[PDB]
Amino acid sequence: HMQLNPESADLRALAKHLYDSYIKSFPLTKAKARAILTGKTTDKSPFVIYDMNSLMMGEDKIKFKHIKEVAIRIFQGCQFRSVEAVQEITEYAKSIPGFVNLDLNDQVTLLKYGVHEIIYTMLASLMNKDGVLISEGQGFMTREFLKSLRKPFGDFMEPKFEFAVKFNALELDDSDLAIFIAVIILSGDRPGLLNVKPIEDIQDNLLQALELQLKLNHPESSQLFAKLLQKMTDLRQIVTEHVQLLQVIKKTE
Amino acid sequence: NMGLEAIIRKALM
Ligand SMILES: *c1cc(F)c(C(=O)NCc2ccccc2OC)cc1C(=O)Nc1ccc(C2COC2)cc1F
Repeated sequence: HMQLNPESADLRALAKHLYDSYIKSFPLTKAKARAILTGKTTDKSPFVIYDMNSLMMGEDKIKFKHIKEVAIRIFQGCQFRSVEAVQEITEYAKSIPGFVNLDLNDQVTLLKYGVHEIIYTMLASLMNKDGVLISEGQGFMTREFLKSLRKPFGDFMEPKFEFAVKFNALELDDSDLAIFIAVIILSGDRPGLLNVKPIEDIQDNLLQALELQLKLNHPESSQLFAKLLQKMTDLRQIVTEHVQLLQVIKKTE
Repeated sequence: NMGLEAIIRKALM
């Protein structure tokens, strides 16, 4: 028996606060990314990297913010963008009500253990079965071109694609993702937190806001809320595997 | 990890 009452309006106001902050912190939204991927935009058509020749041509014709071997140059562009993403996600976290009022050490811990889960959530927005938008939508690198990179680089992005194809089938929008990402950041189970209860209290309010968002926005998926908590569980495992690949790479390359 | 913490503290300040 859902009612539009003061409590529900406050949850819609929190949802709008997070959406507006998400738009401010993250230049390329899912709406704009999907417009590019489906050829439904007036913006510049991305240059497609689908083989070694189009990569060499792309390095010139795509304008990257960053300044030997192909696989390593690609991994380094990936590393640079990931640094920029940590800054954007941090800027977003500072807008979540209650976050900057937590103990700084806890804010740092929440971001340290949360940013990779948010990175692969937000990468799904930029992905389809064919490939991924790069350079803020100026380029598109294919999934199979990435898989063709020599070991250990060929298997670096493939689990993120596998996750994305299933995640994107839920058809979440930016209003949904803004709350989803805030729920992930305010996880009271991160290792080494000092003060868990104030994190859980914020997360409880974000979970209420998410549940209401998904009921209003997704009339034909009654258990989408449960499905998204399932994905947050899956992202844990994905990031475990990702940090294992990073160790191999940092060590051996 | 030390790198990641350093960037987060920088972005937070
Ligand atoms: C590509 C390569 C890579 F090495 C990482 C990574 O996890 N590096 C570890 C790391 C070390 C020091 C500081 C910070 C670190 O990680 C954050 C990540 C990636 C990668 O996923 N890059 C990347 C590309 C595109 C995007 C889009 C913006 O929203 C999705 C994000 C992103 F992180």
